[PDB]
Amino acid sequence: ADREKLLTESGVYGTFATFQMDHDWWDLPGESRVISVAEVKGLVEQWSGKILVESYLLRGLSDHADLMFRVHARTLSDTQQFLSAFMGTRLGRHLTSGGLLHGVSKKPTYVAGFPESMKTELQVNGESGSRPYAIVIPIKKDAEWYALDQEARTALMQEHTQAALPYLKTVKQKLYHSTGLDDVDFITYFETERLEDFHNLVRALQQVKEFRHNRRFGHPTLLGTMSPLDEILEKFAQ
Amino acid sequence: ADREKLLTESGVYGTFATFQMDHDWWDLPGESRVISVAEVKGLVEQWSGKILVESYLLRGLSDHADLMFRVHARTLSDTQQFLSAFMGTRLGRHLTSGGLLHGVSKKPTYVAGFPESMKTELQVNGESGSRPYAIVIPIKKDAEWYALDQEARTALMQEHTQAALPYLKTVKQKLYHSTGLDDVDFITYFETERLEDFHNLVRALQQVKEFRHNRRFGHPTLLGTMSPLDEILEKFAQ
Amino acid sequence: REKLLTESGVYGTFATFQMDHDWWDLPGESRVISVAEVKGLVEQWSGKILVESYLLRGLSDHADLMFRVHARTLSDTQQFLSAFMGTRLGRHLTSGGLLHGVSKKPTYVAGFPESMKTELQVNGESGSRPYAIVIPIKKDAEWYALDQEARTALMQEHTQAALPYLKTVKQKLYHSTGLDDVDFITYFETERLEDFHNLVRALQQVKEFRHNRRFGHPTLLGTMSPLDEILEKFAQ
Amino acid sequence: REKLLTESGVYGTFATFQMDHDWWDLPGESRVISVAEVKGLVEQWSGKILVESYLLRGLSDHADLMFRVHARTLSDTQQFLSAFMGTRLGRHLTSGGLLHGVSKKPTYVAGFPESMKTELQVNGESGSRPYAIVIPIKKDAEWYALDQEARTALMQEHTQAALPYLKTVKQKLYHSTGLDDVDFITYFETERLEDFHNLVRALQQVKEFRHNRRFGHPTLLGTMSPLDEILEKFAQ
Amino acid sequence: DREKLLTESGVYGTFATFQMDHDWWDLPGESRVISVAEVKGLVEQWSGKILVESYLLRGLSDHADLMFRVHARTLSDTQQFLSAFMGTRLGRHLTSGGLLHGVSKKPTYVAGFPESMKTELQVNGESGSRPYAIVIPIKKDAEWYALDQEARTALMQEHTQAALPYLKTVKQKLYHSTGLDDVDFITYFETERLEDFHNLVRALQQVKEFRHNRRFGHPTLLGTMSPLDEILEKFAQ
Ligand code: HEM
Ligand code: HEM
Ligand code: HEM
Ligand code: HEM
Ligand code: HEM
Repeated sequence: ADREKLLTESGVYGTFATFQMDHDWWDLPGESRVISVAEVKGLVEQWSGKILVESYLLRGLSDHADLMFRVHARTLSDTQQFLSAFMGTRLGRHLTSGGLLHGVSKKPTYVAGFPESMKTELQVNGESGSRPYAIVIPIKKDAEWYALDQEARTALMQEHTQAALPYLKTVKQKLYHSTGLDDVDFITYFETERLEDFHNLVRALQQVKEFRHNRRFGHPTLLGTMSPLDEILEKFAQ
Repeated sequence: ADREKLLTESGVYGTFATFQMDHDWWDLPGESRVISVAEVKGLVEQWSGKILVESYLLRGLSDHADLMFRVHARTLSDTQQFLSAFMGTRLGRHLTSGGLLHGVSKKPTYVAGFPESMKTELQVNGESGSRPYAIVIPIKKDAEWYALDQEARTALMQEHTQAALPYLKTVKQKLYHSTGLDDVDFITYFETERLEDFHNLVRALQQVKEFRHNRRFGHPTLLGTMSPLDEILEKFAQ
Repeated sequence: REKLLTESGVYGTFATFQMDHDWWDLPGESRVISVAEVKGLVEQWSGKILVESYLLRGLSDHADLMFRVHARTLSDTQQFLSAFMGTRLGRHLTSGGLLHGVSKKPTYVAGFPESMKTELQVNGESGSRPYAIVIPIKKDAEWYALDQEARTALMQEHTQAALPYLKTVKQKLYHSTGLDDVDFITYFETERLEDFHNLVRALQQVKEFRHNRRFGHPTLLGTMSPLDEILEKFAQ
Repeated sequence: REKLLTESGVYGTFATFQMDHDWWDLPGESRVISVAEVKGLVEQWSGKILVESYLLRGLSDHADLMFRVHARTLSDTQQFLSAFMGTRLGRHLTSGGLLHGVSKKPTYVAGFPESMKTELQVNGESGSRPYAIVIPIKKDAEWYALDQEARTALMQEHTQAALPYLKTVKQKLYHSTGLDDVDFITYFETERLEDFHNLVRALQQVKEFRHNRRFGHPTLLGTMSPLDEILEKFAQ
Repeated sequence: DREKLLTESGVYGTFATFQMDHDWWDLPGESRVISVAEVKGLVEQWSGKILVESYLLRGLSDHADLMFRVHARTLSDTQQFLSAFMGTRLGRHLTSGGLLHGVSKKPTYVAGFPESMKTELQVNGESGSRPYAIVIPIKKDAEWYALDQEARTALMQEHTQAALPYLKTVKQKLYHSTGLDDVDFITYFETERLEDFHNLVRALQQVKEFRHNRRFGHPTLLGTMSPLDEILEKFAQ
């Protein structure tokens, strides 16, 4: 019910955690693993009041990673507890952590200075689909970007928004402000049924003048499929 | 029969996976190894209906690698399943991944604006030989490249193509558009019986003005021999 | 404790550790005895150094524990850290970070206008169990070429944009050149991260930010809880 | 053999290996049997390739042994190297870098003065068990942008600075572009490392050096000796 | 003699760092104490051709426990010693963590300095017991080597000028390392007061030479100087 209270509202932290599965996990008998999966489900369900957790299968799409959590929380302290709890699970004890990025979502900064025609197009909701592809791209702006005045950056971001608009219907997007919580300024999240559209989306943004201000683009670029936690861990049950 | 329908048609994703074999693999008794090899062979044959898998021996040609998969599929979802099954396999659980790159094939962008004399020579298929050397080079363009207009880049790529033409008869080439699926913009793939030609090919392309725009060239530069999957896995028995 | 967190000439070390998998393969009572060994080690050193504990687990990747050790002589800090890694607990820890930084009298403060000076004597965030952020910084070559005046001016614009955060963000600077691969170690306590997030974005606008060659890497983030509260979470 | 160390069209492969900890857990007798397997494999391949060995243990970090393998085709080098790492000894070896480079007939020497051409025909240093250095090199985009005359002139300046070291430093160059991540592989033999050192700083003065985008990384240093004596030293 | 390696030129200097495995603590204490005794002798057995000094980097430098500063007239001898050491039972529980060689030479630019500066330079420095020790590798940019002998000489005089007030509290040593590894220089320092050593470096960050340092540190090795036995004693129980 309060699902969207975290996915859209501001002041909401957003955390990306990646995990890789150890070798010993398959030494466990199939029965012992199926049980282990249930412990996680409950931990998530027990935490379903304070946070929100969505899972993605990165195995075979992203290098050196199997599982990613997108955890929403009113405070990062709560996410700290959950991740510690998750890694304390018998399943989690057979997981080696592989990267962690936090980012708080905020109300738009440059959109207000856009054309009223452009503002409208942005209210085109996007792509709402079941089990879509998911992409995560961290970004760091160069010192030059921050030196610019508010009007200049606003105009640059209008050029940014303009090139992306014809992909709004097929590519969902969300932005996390990450500066000061790690080594990145932004975390970008995307959902798509057609990866070819998302690709064309990116080269289209390679055309704008904004791209040259990106000191860091990707590294790592997390690609994966979106699916309920049960089916992912089920694939780990064999 | 259904084979060439993927290697030439557009919309076909192409995935490159590299693996290295652990030390613990040789601690395993031979009997355990022969079964592990057998588990892999059938699984590949089991997946021969939805995708295409070719194997390459990087052992002794590429550092920290023994095996490379060139997997073609209309959807990355299928490739994700295959790779996940493969790395869960008893052989695969003794494999460490060493890079993973996706790239969708596309309809040529600059060829249409070429001289008709150049277009024709490009339609020359190339040299078809058995068990050739294979090189894979990922490439990332600098921010300047994407800033240029359609005419400048086109002229640059004609200068590119021009230097490459005398190698068409001895070097097969194919290009995958990779931006947004990982940390690279392109994936280049080559087959040749003559490595000395491939070398001369590259320095010839080092002279052109396009080359200076490659922020990343190689890293890693994958070299290997092309051969059936059985023969590679055969070497891990004994 | 005030002698070490305030005075100059007091070194500050930042040790980061991550726990092994096979630590959880150890029987539950062994972890208890292990934890009990560490407290006695810190206690025997309390008369020479000051050890503060942090919990990076679930906030800072490839990290579980962080120490902030203060000592007027770095030798004392060396004996301790080798001993901690010698302890049964420490033999199951892969250290992944170690930064030293001495404290010194302010360089560019006296040059500042005294309106700003008085605002720097203003208390600051006095919180309990707050978030903690450690950022290492390396200046470029151009920075050190600039004369004192040109640099003192740049730190004025620096101190300026930071003033609205002084009450919600605690700060401490460690001079770290020639002890590791960074020039400065910045340490911050705060109950509000969005506040601290603002402080950085605000500081990104000054021209002094241009002269930061290495910014972050790694950017450590965790909660500042007492030692026992972190070690009790380990035995389970 | 000498038809391979000098003729053009000859591929040259550099393989580095590090010895595991588990190898020394093995009793001495178990190793000697393993050593014997390698000797035969080399002799079995002595028809299609040529193999020279180097002791990097204690001179280059994270390395004990290096192979310099000459062959007209890399496939043969591939078979040998794949077989070698399958050897009982090779199953206790972790691979540590691999660089190929085909030898070709000189490009710029022809445009040199005959006074310089002659001095280059001075064979070099022939010594027993000399030091050996291997340096991979990548040229910047600017170098390849130059037309044929400047590079020719630049390499004449290169050759000029190197001449007083010909009698004490043997050298050979491999064209490596397209087979890995480097453009060239340089190989040197010298009884006097101090000579080789003075040689390198002498070449740091020329205008060519600035066009070297990548210089070394890794820089392989080692001693040259028969394969038997190296492997024997890995015994007991 | 004893002194022929710490001052003379043509003497190679090698820096080897090692980290201690986890399996080392699986061994019973006495078995380790014996291993310590084995190492002591190997050093003394080699005490004729080379010189070995040891440093504790455990808890001061990341990912390192022990460092050797080995001086030898030939690198071949140092190669043998390290191979024996890493083959030693203690050494089989050691993982190597970086290796840099550098030959000491007679000064290149000092001759062109004022004798007022030369005199102050003849002050050897501070000889103290168990001082801190710092190792900083350095690589100069291509621009530096493009400069003529006079400019570089003047730049190095500016370097020397800034360092002088630290001569009495900071010992300095320079190794010419180009061609033996991936660095051009290796710098070694001893001081009882690290606070002095810090001020020394930012003072040297002001000069125009510093911008020519393509690589400065990476890694920057810090540690304590002490006899090999007392260091190894800590690796026993
Ligand atoms: C349909 C796709 C997209 C749309 C509609 C879009 C639109 C926008 C808009 C309106 C903003 C302003 C938000 C604000 O006021 O702070 C923004 C910010 C941003 N976007 Fe996107 N964008 C899209 C795709 C992308 C992609 C593909 C990337 C990176 C791979 C990206 C990275 C960023 C970053 C880093 C910012 C913050 C810029 C800054 O404030 O410095 N966006 N985008
Ligand atoms: C050997 C024969 C080769 C031929 C016939 C050839 C031809 C071409 C042609 C016609 C294009 C235009 C693509 C389009 O129109 O959309 C192209 C693109 C490209 N080629 Fe090649 N090429 C060859 C070798 C190579 C090599 C050796 C490399 C790199 C080592 C390379 C790297 C690339 C890259 C990165 C592009 C992407 C163009 C872009 O950035 O937009 N090619 N090639
Ligand atoms: C409430 C927040 C902050 C306050 C009140 C503050 C204030 C100051 C002041 C007054 C100085 C001058 C030191 C002196 O005179 O010796 C200084 C130095 C410095 N600060 Fe901050 N600052 C704040 C936040 C930050 C942050 C967030 C960072 C980095 C992410 C930072 C990095 C530095 C650095 C690198 C220096 C020394 C630069 C140099 O000497 O070259 N500060 N700060
Ligand atoms: C006694 C010492 C040396 C001699 C006699 C020597 C001589 C030569 C000559 C004559 C050439 C040009 C041959 C041709 O392509 O026609 C050459 C090429 C080259 N040398 Fe050396 N050289 C010496 C030292 C070095 C060293 C120390 C290095 C690097 C560490 C080096 C790196 C190279 C490279 C990268 C090229 C080819 C560059 C290009 O073709 O773009 N050389 N050498
Ligand atoms: C502490 C007292 C120091 C003194 C008295 C001193 C003095 C000198 C002198 C006289 C030379 C000339 C060498 C020659 O003639 O060949 C020299 C070279 C050099 N020193 Fe120092 N120095 C000191 C500290 C340092 C420090 C702290 C560093 C680096 C962190 C350093 C790095 C270097 C380098 C890289 C060179 C060789 C530069 C080149 O030839 O390109 N020195 N030093």
